[PDB]
Amino acid sequence: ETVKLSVGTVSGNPGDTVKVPVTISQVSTPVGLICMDISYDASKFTVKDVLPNTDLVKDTDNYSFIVNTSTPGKISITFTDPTLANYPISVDGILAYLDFIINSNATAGDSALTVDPATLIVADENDKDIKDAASNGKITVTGS
Amino acid sequence: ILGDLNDDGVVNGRDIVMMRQYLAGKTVSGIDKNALDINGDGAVNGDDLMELIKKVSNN
Ligand SMILES: [Ca+2]
Ligand SMILES: [Ca+2]
Repeated sequence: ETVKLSVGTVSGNPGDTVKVPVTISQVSTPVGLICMDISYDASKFTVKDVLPNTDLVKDTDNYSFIVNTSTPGKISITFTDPTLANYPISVDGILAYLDFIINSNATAGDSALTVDPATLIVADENDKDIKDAASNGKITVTGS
Repeated sequence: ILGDLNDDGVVNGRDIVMMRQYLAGKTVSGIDKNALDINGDGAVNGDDLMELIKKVSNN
């Protein structure tokens, strides 16, 4: 009954892009707000885009999904229901995809994608916090 | 702090929700009325919400 925000695990070689899924699971109370921060190694990876899964994230024309990539090495995702009732997240699924470029200079091996436990916010449509936790992911830089 | 509608010292999604509730007519308890007029034009409206979204998106 703790809702979990999880970052996926992928691999690739320098010059390629990788798509990392961000998943919400163990949903019970329908979710009206998510605020999360994901850190990554900016010396190895460049964020190209952060894209919502519109099967699960509705009303993206009205700023249901706000991405902050103003600072290298940090991605902040904010999910909201602009209608305050009609589009909560009520089932498990993929929230978003992180699209990273693996930089030309990236060395081989594992590199963590870390969710900040202190700034994670998950709340219901009545503005009450929902018991929540995060799970980290990683990008493994490999040969081709 | 403009955009800190709940006066918790940060501007984040909780503040967006509170702005939307206020613009939807809700009596939002704990709202800092002084933080609402983010662009200082005398009115609280959708342009302040857009400025709040821009703060969260770009700051
Ligand atoms: Ca605040
Ligand atoms: Ca105004």
